[PDB]
Amino acid sequence: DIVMTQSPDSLAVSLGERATINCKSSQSVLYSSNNKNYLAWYQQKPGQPPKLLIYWASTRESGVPDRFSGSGSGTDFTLTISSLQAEDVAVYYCQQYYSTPALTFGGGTKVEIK
Amino acid sequence: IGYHANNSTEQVDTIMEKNVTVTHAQDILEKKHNGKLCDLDGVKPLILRDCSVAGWLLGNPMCDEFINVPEWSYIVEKANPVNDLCFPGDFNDYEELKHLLSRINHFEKIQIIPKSSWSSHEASLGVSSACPYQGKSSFFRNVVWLIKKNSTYPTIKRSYNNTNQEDLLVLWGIHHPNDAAEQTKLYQNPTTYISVGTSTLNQRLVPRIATRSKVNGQSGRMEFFWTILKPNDAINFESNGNFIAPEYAYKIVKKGDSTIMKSELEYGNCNTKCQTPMGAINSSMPFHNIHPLTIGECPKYVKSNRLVLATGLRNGAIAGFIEGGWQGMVDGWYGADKESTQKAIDGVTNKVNSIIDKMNTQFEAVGREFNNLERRIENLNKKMEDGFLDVWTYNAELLVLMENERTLDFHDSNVKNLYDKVRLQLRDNAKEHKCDNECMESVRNGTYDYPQYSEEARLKREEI
Amino acid sequence: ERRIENLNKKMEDGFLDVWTYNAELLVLMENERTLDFHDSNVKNLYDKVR
Amino acid sequence: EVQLVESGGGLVKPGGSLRLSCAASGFTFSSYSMNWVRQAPGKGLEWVSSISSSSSYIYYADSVKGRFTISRDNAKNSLYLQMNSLRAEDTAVYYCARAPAAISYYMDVWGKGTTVTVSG
Ligand SMILES: *[C@@H]1O[C@H](CO)[C@@H](O)[C@H](O)[C@H]1NC(C)=O
Ligand SMILES: *[C@@H]1O[C@H](CO)[C@@H](O)[C@H](O)[C@H]1NC(C)=O
Ligand SMILES: *[C@@H]1O[C@H](CO)[C@@H](O)[C@H](O)[C@H]1NC(C)=O
Repeated sequence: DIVMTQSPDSLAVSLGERATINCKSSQSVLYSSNNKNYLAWYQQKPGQPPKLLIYWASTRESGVPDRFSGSGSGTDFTLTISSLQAEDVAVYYCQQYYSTPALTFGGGTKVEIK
Repeated sequence: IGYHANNSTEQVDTIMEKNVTVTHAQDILEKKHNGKLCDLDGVKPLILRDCSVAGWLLGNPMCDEFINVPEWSYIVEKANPVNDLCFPGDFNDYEELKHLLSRINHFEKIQIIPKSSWSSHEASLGVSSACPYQGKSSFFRNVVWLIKKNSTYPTIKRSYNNTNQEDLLVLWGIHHPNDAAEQTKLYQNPTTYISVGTSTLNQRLVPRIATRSKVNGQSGRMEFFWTILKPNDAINFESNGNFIAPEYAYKIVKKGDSTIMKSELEYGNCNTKCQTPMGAINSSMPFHNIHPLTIGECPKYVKSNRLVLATGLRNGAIAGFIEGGWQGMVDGWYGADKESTQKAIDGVTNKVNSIIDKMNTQFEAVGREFNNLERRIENLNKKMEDGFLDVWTYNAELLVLMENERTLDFHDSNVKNLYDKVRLQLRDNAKEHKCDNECMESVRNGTYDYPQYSEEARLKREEI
Repeated sequence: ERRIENLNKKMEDGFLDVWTYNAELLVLMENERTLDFHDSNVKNLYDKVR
Repeated sequence: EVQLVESGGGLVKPGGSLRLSCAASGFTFSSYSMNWVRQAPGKGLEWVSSISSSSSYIYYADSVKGRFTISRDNAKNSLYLQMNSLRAEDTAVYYCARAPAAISYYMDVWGKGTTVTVSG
């Protein structure tokens, strides 16, 4: 099975500075026939549903703040926040969709205010 | 009263007649395909973008990088992949590996011998201009061409257990230099060998030095090999020259259903139960005539251009009492009666379902490939593949022609049955606008009080 | 020689798929005819009676 | 506007059967695929099952196969997830997730979720 792993599990980022959440993949979710990184990025506050942020590993969903910006290719991926806000305190999940029969989310990284 | 007629002009074919117009007819054959190289039940295929199985497995630099390759339902190779073995040469038992590769769906690239571990041979200078990686001269990534360090090539005593519980492919090769000068230029030992051995392998390989034609600007050849290293089984390499060493293994993760499609098409963002080299099928009908080497839960191939069931009537039918095929009546196929007609439409879904159930035993065409010195076996395979599809398309045509013959006979018979039911109830040859639901009500409910209508019989005995 | 073995296996299984189809089809038709034989000759006796 | 309200969660015994129901509104239900994602207390998101627009491609997770049966009613604009032979591991908030792209299964709009609990 295809399983994703996030290197930081509890990120400690103060207000107004950069936050990076790495999300490795067991297998490269890139597909060379279209050169699209089959990855999603989600945001789950306590007691709220997940909110999709970045899909295709770079493309940003409508209504998402511009400070969010995904990057990376193949196995290694990153979710970059240009400047953390109090509303960004949430558990961030990465989710491949290369393997449609087995969609596996990441463990989840929670950004906390330092 | 009258059997149904319609100007459908949807012809069918039986044994005794090759063209029969039918009011309602269902096609049971797919002529159509997406024309796009499509997913197979969600799993993305391994699309070798202008690359070969040997190129991918050996790791051709001109091919795609293929780093951490995920699962695949099927591999797609082109008929003539332009990025073949870049450095020219054979691939020993290429087609057996390709058949063996058709029974798997995933690899895990594992590192047998590091490049750093060649402390006595130069791993980095084993490059060729015929295999340029990003402009610079390079080589196959997954196998290391070794060259002597300091005008000396010590014997390569290397051994690797498949400590991994899963099976393993181990790739290497032998160089075939043009002359003894090219041998001495790379390997200080003139007479050289590669004595590899496993639990189920024993082979020594001297290099066949010979003057040869230039291919990709280089006339020296490179014959590659492969072996299935079982778990808890070691492969012991022992060479003093020409050793294109393994750098990476290929651990077989899941053995499943797959195939190497000889398809030239490019990916389309699809999802389909079935896939074909020419495209994909998205219907439940049991036949298609696109290309037999399909994969997935798919219709079963028949090489027929036209294959239609008869689910309707042929257009006594026109003899005496019945007016004819009066197009005005719509409800009901035979006599506007729910007893005989509603059951007939219910059998339409069963009839197409019966061919699905009956011709599920069809010959599943399998993609086998053979090299230039196995033309007899390929022709044997091709005529066996074509021959069974010739048999089964005949059975499909014969079955449809028979079922079209029976079902029109079923429609021809039950019209006579209703006419027989009409004829026996009346018990009179009198044909019998104004008497609606007085002459006609007794017919349709089945209750005809012929003693009550003996006044007509008195008029019958009067009028004759 | 897995290719030839798979070729033999599908050639063997393919023919037995053809011949079990012929056996089932032949029995299915013979069952249809022999019940039609019994339907017909009973109607023949009814026609001879009638 | 776009919303996915779930229902049918509650107390369940071990081995008991339960059926969820995700009403849909504010979008064309019969054009976007649907997904089910559970999240146990103190654990991350886990994809449960899936179903395409025409109910023609259905998928389940490895721990979920042979126990759940996703389905949908396009006319009713509802999605359903049967449960059978439930273990104690399915104590989770089952979210209703919509994939906009027919093949690509990034989940845009999510539901509130119903806290199914499977315990004595
Ligand atoms: C049946 O109809 C097709 C229509 O194209 C025609 O080509 C064919 O020759 C016809 N067969 C006979 C026996 O008339
Ligand atoms: C290489 O040069 C000579 C070749 O015979 C050898 O004796 C010497 O030890 C080596 N030294 C290196 C690797 O520079
Ligand atoms: C290593 O390979 C040998 C055969 O070469 C086998 O007998 C042994 O069991 C394998 N590994 C171990 C350490 O058991």
